[PDB]
Amino acid sequence: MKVLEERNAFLSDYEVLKFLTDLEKKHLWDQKSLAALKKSRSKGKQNRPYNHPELQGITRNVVNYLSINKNFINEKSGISKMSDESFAELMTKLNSFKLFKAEKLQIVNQLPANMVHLYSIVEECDARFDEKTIEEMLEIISGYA
Amino acid sequence: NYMSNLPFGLGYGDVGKNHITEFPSIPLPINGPITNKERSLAVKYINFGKTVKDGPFYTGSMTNDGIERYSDKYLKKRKIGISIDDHPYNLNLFPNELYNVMGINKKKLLAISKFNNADDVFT
Amino acid sequence: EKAIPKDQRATTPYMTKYERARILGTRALQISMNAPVFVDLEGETDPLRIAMKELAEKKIPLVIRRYLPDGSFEDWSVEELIV
Amino acid sequence: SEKLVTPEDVMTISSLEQRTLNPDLFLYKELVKAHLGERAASVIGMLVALGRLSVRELVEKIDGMDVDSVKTTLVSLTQLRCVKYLQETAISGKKTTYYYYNEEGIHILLYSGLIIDEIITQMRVNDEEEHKQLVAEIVQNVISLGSLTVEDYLSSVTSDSMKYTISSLFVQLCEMGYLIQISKLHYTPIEDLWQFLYEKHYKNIPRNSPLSDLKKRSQAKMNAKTDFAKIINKPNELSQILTVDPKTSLRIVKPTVSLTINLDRFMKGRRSKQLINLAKTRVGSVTAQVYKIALRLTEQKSPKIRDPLTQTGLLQDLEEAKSFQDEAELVEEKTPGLTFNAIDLARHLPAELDLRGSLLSRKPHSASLINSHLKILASSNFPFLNETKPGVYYVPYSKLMPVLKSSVYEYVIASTLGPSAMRLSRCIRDNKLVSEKIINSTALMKEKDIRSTLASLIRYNSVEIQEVPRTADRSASRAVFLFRCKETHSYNFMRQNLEWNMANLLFKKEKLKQENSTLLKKANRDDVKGRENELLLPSELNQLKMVNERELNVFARLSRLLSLWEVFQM
Amino acid sequence: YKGEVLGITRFGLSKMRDSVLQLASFEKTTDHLFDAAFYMKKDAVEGVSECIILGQTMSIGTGSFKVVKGTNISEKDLVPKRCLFESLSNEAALK
Amino acid sequence: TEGRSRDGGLRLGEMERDCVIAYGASQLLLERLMISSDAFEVDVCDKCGLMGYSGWCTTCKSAENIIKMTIPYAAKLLFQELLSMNIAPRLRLEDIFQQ
Amino acid sequence: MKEVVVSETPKRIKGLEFSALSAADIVAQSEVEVSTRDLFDLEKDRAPKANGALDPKMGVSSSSLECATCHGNLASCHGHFGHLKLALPVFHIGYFKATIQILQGICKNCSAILLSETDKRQFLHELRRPGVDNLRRMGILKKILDQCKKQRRCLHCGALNGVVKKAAAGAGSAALKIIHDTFRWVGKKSAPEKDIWVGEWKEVLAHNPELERYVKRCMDDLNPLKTLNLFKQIKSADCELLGIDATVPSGRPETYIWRYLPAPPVCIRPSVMMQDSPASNEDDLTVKLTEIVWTSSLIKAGLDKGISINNMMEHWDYLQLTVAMYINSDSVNPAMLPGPIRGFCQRLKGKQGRFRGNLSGKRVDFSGRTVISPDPNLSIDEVAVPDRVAKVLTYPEKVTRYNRHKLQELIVNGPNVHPGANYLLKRNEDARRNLRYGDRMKLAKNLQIGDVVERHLEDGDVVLFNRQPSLHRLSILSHYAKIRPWRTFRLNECVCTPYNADFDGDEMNLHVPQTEEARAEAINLMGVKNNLLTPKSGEPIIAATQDFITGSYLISHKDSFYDRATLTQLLSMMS
Amino acid sequence: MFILSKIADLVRIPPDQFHRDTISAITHQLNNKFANKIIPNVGLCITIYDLLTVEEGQLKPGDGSSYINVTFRAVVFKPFLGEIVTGWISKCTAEGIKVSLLGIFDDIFIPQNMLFEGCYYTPEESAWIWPMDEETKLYFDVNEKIRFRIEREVFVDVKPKSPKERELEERAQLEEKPPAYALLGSCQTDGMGLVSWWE
DNA sequence: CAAAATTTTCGGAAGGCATGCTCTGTGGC
DNA sequence: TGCCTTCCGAAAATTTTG
RNA sequence: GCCACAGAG
Ligand SMILES: [Mg+2]
Ligand SMILES: [Zn+2]
Ligand SMILES: [Zn+2]
Ligand SMILES: [Zn+2]
Repeated sequence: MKVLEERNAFLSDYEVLKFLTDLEKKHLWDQKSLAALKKSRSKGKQNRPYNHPELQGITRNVVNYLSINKNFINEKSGISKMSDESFAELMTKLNSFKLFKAEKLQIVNQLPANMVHLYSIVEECDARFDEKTIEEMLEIISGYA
Repeated sequence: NYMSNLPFGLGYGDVGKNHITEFPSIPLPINGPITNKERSLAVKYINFGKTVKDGPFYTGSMTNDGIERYSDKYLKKRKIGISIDDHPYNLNLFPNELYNVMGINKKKLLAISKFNNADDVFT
Repeated sequence: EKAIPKDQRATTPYMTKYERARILGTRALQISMNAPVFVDLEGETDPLRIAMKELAEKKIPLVIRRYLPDGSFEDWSVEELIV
Repeated sequence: SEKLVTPEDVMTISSLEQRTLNPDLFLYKELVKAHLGERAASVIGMLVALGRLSVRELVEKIDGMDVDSVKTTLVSLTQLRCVKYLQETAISGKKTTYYYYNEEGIHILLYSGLIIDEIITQMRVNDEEEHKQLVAEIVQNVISLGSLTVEDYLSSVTSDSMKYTISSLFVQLCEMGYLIQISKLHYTPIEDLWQFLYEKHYKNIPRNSPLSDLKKRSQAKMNAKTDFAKIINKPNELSQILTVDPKTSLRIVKPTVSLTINLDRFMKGRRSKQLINLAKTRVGSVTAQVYKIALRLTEQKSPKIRDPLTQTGLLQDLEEAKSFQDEAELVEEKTPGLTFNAIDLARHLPAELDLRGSLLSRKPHSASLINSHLKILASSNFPFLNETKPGVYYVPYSKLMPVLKSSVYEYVIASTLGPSAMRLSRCIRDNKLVSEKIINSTALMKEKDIRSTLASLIRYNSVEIQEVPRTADRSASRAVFLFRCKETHSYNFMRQNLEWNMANLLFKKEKLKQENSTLLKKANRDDVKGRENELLLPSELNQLKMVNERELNVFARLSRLLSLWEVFQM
Repeated sequence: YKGEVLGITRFGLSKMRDSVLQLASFEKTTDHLFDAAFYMKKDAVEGVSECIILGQTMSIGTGSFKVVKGTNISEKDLVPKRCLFESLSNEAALK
Repeated sequence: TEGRSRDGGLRLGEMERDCVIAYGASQLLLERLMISSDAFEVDVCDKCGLMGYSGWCTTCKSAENIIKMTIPYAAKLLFQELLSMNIAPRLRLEDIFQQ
Repeated sequence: MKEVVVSETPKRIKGLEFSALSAADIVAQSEVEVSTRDLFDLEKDRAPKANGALDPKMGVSSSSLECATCHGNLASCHGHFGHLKLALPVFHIGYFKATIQILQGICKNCSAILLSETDKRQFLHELRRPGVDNLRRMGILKKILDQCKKQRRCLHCGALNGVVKKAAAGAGSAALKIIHDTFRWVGKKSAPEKDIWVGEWKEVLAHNPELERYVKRCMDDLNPLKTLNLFKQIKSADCELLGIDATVPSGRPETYIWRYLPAPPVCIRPSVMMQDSPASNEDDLTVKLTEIVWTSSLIKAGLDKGISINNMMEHWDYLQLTVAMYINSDSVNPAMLPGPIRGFCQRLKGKQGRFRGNLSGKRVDFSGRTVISPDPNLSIDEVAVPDRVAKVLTYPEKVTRYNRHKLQELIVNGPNVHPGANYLLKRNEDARRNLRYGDRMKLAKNLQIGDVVERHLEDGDVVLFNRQPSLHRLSILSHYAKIRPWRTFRLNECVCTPYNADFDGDEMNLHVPQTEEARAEAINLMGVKNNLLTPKSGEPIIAATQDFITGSYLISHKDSFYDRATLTQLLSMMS
Repeated sequence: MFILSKIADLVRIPPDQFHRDTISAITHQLNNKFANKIIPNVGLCITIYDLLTVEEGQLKPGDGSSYINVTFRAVVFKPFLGEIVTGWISKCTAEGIKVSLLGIFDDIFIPQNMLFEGCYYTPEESAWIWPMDEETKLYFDVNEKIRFRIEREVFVDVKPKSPKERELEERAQLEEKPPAYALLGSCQTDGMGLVSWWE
C-alpha cells in the first residue's frame, strides 16, 4: 500500500447511499431478495449470493444508519426518497445563498430543522443573514427539494 | 590440563567471574554544584541558543486542512517567519554558485537585537 | 512508460526453447490450482499434458516480457510467437 | 549488582551506542544540530566524514535533499563561518567550488556565552549605566548572524544618543582587536592558500637556471613564507579603524565593511587565564594579581595559539621545524610590544593592591615593590617570566605552554585515579625509562599498589609498555618490560576523551529538550514568559524547574570541560 | 577482456570478478570474506552461484524474462464515474 | 543425512549443479536446492539487514520493517557463522515487482 | 472497524553489504552476557547454567527445553546471539594483514595520514570515478599505501615513521605481534628522536647493564591497547584512502579490533552425539569460548590486585592466541598453549565445508539410488522404476476439477498397492496425515477441491536420472517413468552412451521434482528427445551402441535375402 | 463525513478466480484487504468506488497467482473539523460518555473537558446532570439521538510488543487494547444535544 | 667527486591449492 | 610433488646533496 | 557424532 492523495473529492451522503443500495441490489443482499429467494420457498436454482460477511455487515450498518430518521424530529432520512434531479434542484437553490462549499456539504448530508439546527450547522447565522432568508431556506430544506 | 597455572598473586577463587562492569564508576573534579557566575554563564548560553534557533538561519528537520471554512476570517498566523534571503549579505564573501537561492535583487532588511538582564530560569 | 512501442520491435520473433519451457511451467502451475482451460480435453487429467494440448493450438492468455540489457522491456503475445 | 542487567538495559541506560563514534564528528554534529537545524547537521556530518566535497557530491551522498535545500543549507552554514570553500579549475576549464569544514565557526558555537562573559570583563568601562547591555547585545547579534555591517545594524535604531554610543562602543571593541574585518582569507583553507602561494612563487622563478633544484625550492618557499606572514597578519594589525575624521573630528569604525568575531584573540585571552590559574598555585595571591596585570597588558600582541605555518604541511623538513621553533623564540623574546619594565606596570594596578607589608626581606604601587614581585615571579620553578636584561621581562610562551600542559594533565590524572597516579606519572616522567624495580626502589610505596596503579594507567595511555626480548623469537613469556611516558599520545588521548564527554553532555541535553517539547513550547512564547505561575498546574511547575535546573547543570559542566580542553589545543 | 591475460585461477578470478560470494565458493573463503568485510564492498546478487546460495531465481536461462498475464480490460471501461456533488458546485456567491 | 544406514538421500554435487545450469533450468535448480532440500522461513528487517525471530528485529527494538522471506537453512547458518566471526552480512531488499 | 490494515509486499534480495559490527551492534543484538566458565551446574538436574556459554537465552539443544526468549523447541528457534566482554582488547586473526596495512598508512604519533593534501586530492579523485571496479580500487589502495611508506616524516608533526611488520612470521605466539622499527630510516642527520632514545637507554642501563646486549632488538612494539587508541584518533576523513567507507557508523578502523566477542547461538554449535555414555559432550566452540571467559576473568582479577607484568602479559597473549584459534585454527598451533579443533575458518573451507558441502551443492530429498540393468523394449525416453521404489517416491498432486475421481481412487487404493496415495494434506491443516493410520474411505468423500495428495510415482511422471561423475551436460537427463517389478533401474541402451554407463555393477541416481513448474522445465528442456545433440560439436551422442550396430550390419549385408514371411515377421517385430 | 481516497496497492488475483470478470476479481480482493478496515492517517474504508488505472499482471516465479498494481478510489469515513454528527448514547462513566453511530464507528468518547460547564456525574443512576438554571432538570440518558461536533481526532499506531512481553501478557491473562482510530466530540452551543432537550 | 639518500631489483621464507566425484561397509574410541 | 603470490631484508643502481 | 582402514563405478 502507498497512499497517493488523501482527499480527491468530497461525497454527499446521497451519493454514498445510492452507491451502497446499488451494490446491495446487484449482489442481491436486500431483504426483498432473501424474502423472495431464500425464505418462504425451497431453493432449486442454487444461486447463492455474495459470500463475504465483513463487507455485508459494514454495508448493512451504513445503509441502516443513513436511511433512518435523523435528529430533527423525534420518519425516514428524506435522502432515501429524493432523486438525482431533486438533488440538482435543491443544491442549485442552495447555490443562490452565501454559504460555502463544505457548508453546502453538511446541508446536503443531514437536513436542518427549524429549531436552532440551522444555527448549529451554519457558522455565525446572525452575522450572515436576516430573518427572511433563514426562514425561506428552512422552508425549502424542509420541503425536500 | 589448562586451568592449573595461576600466577603468584591469585588463588582458585578469584577466577571464574568475567563480569567487567559496563557502567562507569570514576568521576571527574568538574561535577560539582553551580555558582552565581556559572549561573549567569548558563543563562547566556541558553539565551544565545534560543535566539539562534528562531533566527534567519535554521533549516528544517526533514486543523491544518485546506477546506474552506469561515474561522479563517480576521485570523492570521501569529508570526511571519524569516527566510534565507531576508538578511544583509556581503556579495564578495559568498561563492558564485550560491547566488541562486539567496536574493541579490531582494531587499536586505533584517538586523535583530536582543539581550535580557533578567534570568530566563523558572527555578 | 519504460516499454518499447509495439509498432517496431528489435528482437527475434522465433520463440526460444526457454520461453516455451517457462510458458508450459506457468500454465501447468496455474491449471494445477483450478484454472479454466479454453481447449477441450478428451479426458486427460494431469495438468502438464493439458498445458501442452493448450499451447499446441495457441490459447494461452500470457504475454512474454523480454528484458533488454539496459532495462527497457518489450511485450510479445504468445499468439504472435511462432514455433 | 543487585540484579543482573540484560543487554537491553545496557543499551537503554548506559551510553554505549555513543562510544562507537569519533569525538570530533560527534561533537561537531551535536553542536550544529543543537544550534542550527538537522539539515546543517547532516551536511556538516558528511563534510567531516568524507572530507572535501562538492555540491553534486553532497546531493549524491545525503539522501532526502534536492539541490535547493543543499544550497540553502550551505548559505546558512557559510554565513555563520562554519564551512570553508575553494574554487578550483580543471584542465577542461570547468570551475567547481569545493566545500570544507573549518574549526572556527564550530568553536564559536561552543564558546558563545564565554565570549560574551570575557568581552564584558574586558570592556573595562567605568560607571556604565546602559553600556553593558549594549555591548552584550551587539556581541550576541554579531555571533548569531555570523557577520554584519555596522551600517546595517545602525539602521535598526533611530535615536541619536544610543547611536553615538554604538559608534563609541564599536570603536572600543575594535581597538583591542575582538571584532575584525572579514574577507576571503577567513574562508579559504590555510593549506590551499599556502599551496597556491608556494606554486606561484615557484613557477615565477626564471627558467633555465644553472642553480640547484633543492635550494631553488627553498628560495621559493622562503618568499612564499614571508608573503604568508604578511597576508595572515593583515586583518590582525588594523583594518577597520584606519579612517580618521569623517565628520566633526571623531574616530568611527568604517561604515563600509562588515565585522566578524576574532576567535584567536579570545584564545589568547583564555591561555592568559590558564596561566593566571597556574600562577595561583605556586606563588602568591596578590602576586597572582600582579601576573594577571602583566599578562593583560600584553594580551593583544601575544603570538598565535597555533602557528598557521605549522598547519601548512611544512614539518617534514627537520630544518624548517627547528626554524619554526627558533622564530617562535625570536618573536616571543624581542617583539616590539611584549617587553615591559616596572614603570609600565605601575600605571595599571587598581586600588586593591596594598603591598605595605606584602613581603619580609629578613630571613604605594612603588617601583621597588613591583620589581620584587616581578623577581619572585622570575625565581619560580616554571618559567613564568624571563629576563633578556635585568629590569625588563618577557613571558616565555614557547617554554611555558608544555609546562602548563604537563601540570594540568598530572592534576587531572591525580584527581581521577588518585595520588598514586600522580606519583607514578611523575616518577616515570622524571626518569626517562625505568623497569619495575627502579620504581619500587625510588618510589617508596608498596609493590602490589605500584602494579595495580601502573596497570590502570596503561588503559588511558599514561605509560607505554616497552618489550625487551631475551629469546631468538620474540615472546612475552621470557622478556623484560620497561615503562615510559610518551607525552604526545597521552595528551591527544585525553583531548579526544574530553571532546567525547562534551559531546555526550550536549547529546543528553538535546535529548532532554526534545523529549519534553510540549511543556517547553507551552512556556516558550512571550506572553507567558516571566509570568508562568497563573496558567500552569502544580506538576508543570516542578517539571519546568527540573528541566531548567538540569539544563543549567549541563551547560555549567560544559564550561568546566572547556576549561580543561582549551589547554590541550596549544 | 579486462585488458590483460588474467587466466583461470584464484588470482585471475580475483582480478575478473567483483563479487564476494562467488570467489568465496572457490578458494581461500575466509580470506576473501575478511577482505570484503574490511574494504566494505557491496555485492550485488546477480551472479548465479550467489543466487543458488541465497535461494532465488537466477537471471540466465529460464529466468531471463518475467512471464506476464494481460488484463483484458480497456481504458474506456475504467473511466471514473461521476462526482455529482463536486460537479454541480460553484464558487461565485462569496468566493 | 548421508548413507543408506540412516535413511539418507543422494548428493547433488557441484558438477551436477553446473550441468543443470548448462541447460538454462532455473526453476528446477531452485526446487532442488531450496524448496525440497532445506527450505526455511526467516524474518528480515530491511533497514539494518540482520535476521530476527518471530516477526521482531532484536536490534532496532521494533517490528516496523519485518518482512517474511524464504531462504535455505544453510544460508542462515552461514550468516550466523559470519556474524560470530565479526563479519556482518547485511541484507538489502528491493521490490519483486516494478510497481 | 478497529482492525488495522495489514500490508504485505513480496521482496527479493537486492544485494549483500559486507561490513563489521561495532560494539553497539554486538551488544545490542545480544540477549545474555556470558561471564561464567561453568557449563552445567552439577547441583540441580544437569541444567544449563544461567549466564553461561550454554544457556536457554541463546537457544536449546534438546527437544524438551524451552528458550524463554522465544519459547520454541529445537525445530522452531532460529538462534539468539550472546555477547562477551574482554578484559583487554585483542587482535583479530583475519584482519591482521589489514591492521598491518592501516598502521603502515598512518603516522604512529598523531594518527594522521602521511600524504600531502595534493596527492590526497588526486587519489580521492581517482577512487570516485563512476566506472571503478574491484581490481582498480585495490590497485589504487596499493599505490596509496606504497606512497605512505615512502614518506620520511609526518606532515602534522615532526615524528619519525619507520617500517611496520610482524615479529617471527611463523606459527608461534610471536605471529600476532607488530614491530614498528622507528630508526631504520634515521640516517646520519641530527635526529632528535635518536637523541631521546639514546638518553633513555643511557638512563636505564645504569641499573641493568645485562640488557645492553639486547638494545638492537628493542623496537617500539604496538600492543592492541595502544593500537586501539591510535585507531580512535584517526580522522574520519582519512578512512577513504584506507579502503573503509566512513558514512555508516560501523565503518571505522576501531571496529576491526576485538572488544566484544559475540557468543554464537547453540543452534550453530549443538551437543555432539554420544553412543553409550550417561553424560554429554560439547563442541570445540563451546569449550574454547569457556576458555576465553576464564582467561578474561584471570586478566581482570589480576588487574584488580597487582601481579608481575610478565604474568599478565603472558595470560593476555594466551587470550589473544585463544581468540585467534577460535576464529581460525590453521595459522597457530595448540602447542603454545599451556598443557585440530573445529574452528570457524575450518567450517567454511574445504570439500566437506559449508561453501562446497552444504550451500553450492546439498543433499536433496525424493531421490533414489539403484544398480542398473538393460531394457531395450523400453522407449528411449523411458526409465524403469521398480515397484518397491515407486511406493516410497511420491509426487505432490493438487486436486483440481479435472482429476478428482482419479485421486479419489488413488487415495482409496492406499499406501500398499502401487496405484495408490501415501500422504494427504488439507487447506485448513498445517500437518500432513498418514494414510495408513486412517480410514481411507471417509477421506475420499470429503476431499476438498484445494487439497494436496502425494500420489505414487506412476506412469508418465517426469524423473531426473543422473550418473555421479558429471563430466558434461548430458550426464543428467530427464525420463518418463514406467513401472516394472524387478528391483533395478532400467533404461534404453541408446541412452547409456552420454551416461558413460556400463552394466558392471554401475550405480545411478533418480531424483523426482515436486512443483509442476520444475517438472515442465525438466521434461521440455532437459528431455532426452529434446537433447539428442551434445554441444561439444553438435554431433549425435544418443544413437546406436554396441550389438545394435552389429545387428544393423548383419541385416544390411549384401548376402542377405529374406522371404516374405521372415520379412513380415521382422517388420512386425520392430514395431 | 465521507471522502474519496486515491489508494495505490498491489492486489493478488488467485489462479482459481480467472473465470470471473477481471474488475470483479480486483474488487473482491480489494474488499478482502480494505473493507471495514482503517487506513492509518487516512480514516476508515467502507468499500471501493471505482478502479482508475490497472497494469499488466505480473507473475512471481514459484506461484501462479497474478499480481496487479491497482490505483483505485475508496470511500473513507473521515469527517473534518466541525461537521455536526448524530449518534446514539450507549454507555457512560465518571470519565465521560461513550456514544456510537448505530453500528458504524462504535468508538466516540465525549469527555468533560470541552463539554457543558456545571455538569457532574452521579454514581447512583449512571447519568450526567446538565442544569441550565434552577428550574431545569434533565439527565444524559441513553438510547437517544445526540448531536455533536468532532473536536479532536486521534491517530495512534498499534505496535506488537517484544515477544517476551507478549508471552508474559499471555501467561498473565489466562489466570482492553487502545483504540487505533477514535473521534472525540463536544457540545458547546445551543442545540448541541438530544432533540427532546431542544424541541 | 664521493658521501649520502632514495628507489629499484633479486633472493628465501611462508602461505595457499591440487591430491577428482560419490557410494556402501566394519572397528573403536 | 608442482605452482604461484606477497612480504622483506639485502645488495646493486640512481638521484641527490655538499 | 569425530578418526582409521576396507572396498563399488
Ligand atoms: Mg564398469
Ligand atoms: Zn532491524
Ligand atoms: Zn529460541
Ligand atoms: Zn604525525
